[PDB]
Amino acid sequence: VNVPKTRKTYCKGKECRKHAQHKVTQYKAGKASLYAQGKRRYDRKQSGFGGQTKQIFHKKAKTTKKVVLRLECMSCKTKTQLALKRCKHFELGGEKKQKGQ
Amino acid sequence: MSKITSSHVRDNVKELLKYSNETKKRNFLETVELQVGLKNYDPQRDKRFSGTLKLPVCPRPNLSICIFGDAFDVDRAKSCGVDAMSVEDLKKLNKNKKLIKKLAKKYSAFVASEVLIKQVPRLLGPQLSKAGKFPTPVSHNDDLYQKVNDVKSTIKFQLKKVLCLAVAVGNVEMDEDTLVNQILMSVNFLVSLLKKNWQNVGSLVIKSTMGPAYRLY
RNA sequence: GUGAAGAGACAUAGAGGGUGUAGCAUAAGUGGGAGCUUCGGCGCCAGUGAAAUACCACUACCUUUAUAGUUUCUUUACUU
RNA sequence: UGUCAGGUGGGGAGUUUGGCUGGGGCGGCACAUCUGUUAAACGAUAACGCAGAUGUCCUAAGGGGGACUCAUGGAGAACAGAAAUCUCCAGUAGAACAAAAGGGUAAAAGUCCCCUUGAUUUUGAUUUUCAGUGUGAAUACAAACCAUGAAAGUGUGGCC
RNA sequence: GCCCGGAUAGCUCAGAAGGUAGAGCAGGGGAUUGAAAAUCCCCGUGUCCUUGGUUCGAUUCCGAGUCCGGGCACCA
Ligand SMILES: [Zn+2]
Repeated sequence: VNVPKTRKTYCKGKECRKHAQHKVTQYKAGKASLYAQGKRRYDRKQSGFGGQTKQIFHKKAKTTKKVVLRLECMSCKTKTQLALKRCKHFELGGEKKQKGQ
Repeated sequence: MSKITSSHVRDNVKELLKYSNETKKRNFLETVELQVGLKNYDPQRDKRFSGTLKLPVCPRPNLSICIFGDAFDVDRAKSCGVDAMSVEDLKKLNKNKKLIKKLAKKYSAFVASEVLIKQVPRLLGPQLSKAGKFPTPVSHNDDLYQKVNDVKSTIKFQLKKVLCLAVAVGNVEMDEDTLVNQILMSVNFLVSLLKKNWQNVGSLVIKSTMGPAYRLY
């Protein structure tokens, strides 16, 4: 699916708190950081004799993954998140259009 | 030390400007520039940003100005030291490649009115390009006598494809303690682009046209 | 534990190293830039091009080494 | 020789190695879903019954307003021919609407042209499977903020 | 999910830093010989995987994006 790039929409803002222009970039997940509570709980447990003291998923059936759009405002540059249905291809901008050959 | 070597910042200037043997001595007004060496010198994959930041104290290597104003600005320009130009006159300049190079290399400063910022960068653009001397934002209701300071105050900050900048910092006409001051401002705008300036109090010389081996940091 | 001699540098160095094309001519780039110099000469000026040259400086890219600094080390000797 | 780290290691140690199913196994999916029928004129309803679909595609094929009529047939126009483009007459849909099948639609929900982001925000109520639990989808408002049109209105994604 | 390598005429394989688009496989004709082969000569064949970009100019270089073929990682 293709999307327009910039688009008007509601932002919470608190200034503001109305319709305004936005940028559009794609959301990517952050690096695991190595000092969260679950990682520390995992590494403490997994050290001694036993080997893999938890489940390892490898029955991955479905192919795709949902596309998410990071919207960034123009004035105060606050940010929002709007999800999108599952699709294989995704061009964020912007090969219009065409129609009327 | 003492906010980037304040002891030998003005004695550096005092020994250069008022000297014929050390500083040659040209008839036009001798302008001064800086140089600094950071540890942040990477060619980069993203390519360089280039943001033309202004300075309140005036940079200004301004010898000649070739404007493009009409109606209001032709009356104002002819009274001042500058000289006016028409829209049809631009077509005569472009008709041969030689006269475009005269306007590119020497005539550095520019003034273009609100209606004449919709025909300019087509013909000059490719031939000019590397110099980067394009017009300044001006309307019909400006003073022109005052507008000479606005072009003079503004300066380019383009960094691409080489590990150096050279921003001007006053001249013979300006005051002693301004030049430098300006030194605080000039380095601060490099810190705006980069992350690590290396390291607030860094390196300098003073290169005023014939700035000799006086060699700084 | 105790002794000897070959190698990668980081200071920190300027001698240079640059020949497609058009351009007097072997243009790595970037700025200031209309005179330095007793005269000499070379630039501004003019001109060829994507880019202008002297006179001053800063940064790269390559060779050089003669610094007693880091150690990847690498080679042998001495008995407890 | 001691402590820690990287490889090798069925030589040895521990444990698992789906389900439905005209016996099991081999096939198949009837194991989450959807259309028509079997289904006996409210709803409900079985079999490895019958004919078939889904793990997507779309900034337009979403939203609003304005123009205009499609299948096919007949009669005519140089090259032009059963089939190119042009014009008139008849034309209840016999066309088209992203795909399976059924329903629905004609000054349109089809075809073409102009402007845009209701595929937006804050939370609850409610139908369907139903233990009247969840999941998915769908419907009707409140307070906002916008789009479009002269307006009435319509719009909280794809005609269902 | 990581950090690497390769793509070129119908087929197959060079290319190589600075300025080109090429040997072969063939395919088409000439020259030679009493002919039939082998050898000298002259042709036709390109989005250089794909896009914007980068560039005085570039398939290269330079940095993006997708298509082909190989490695060290694995708590929903
Ligand atoms: Zn805002």
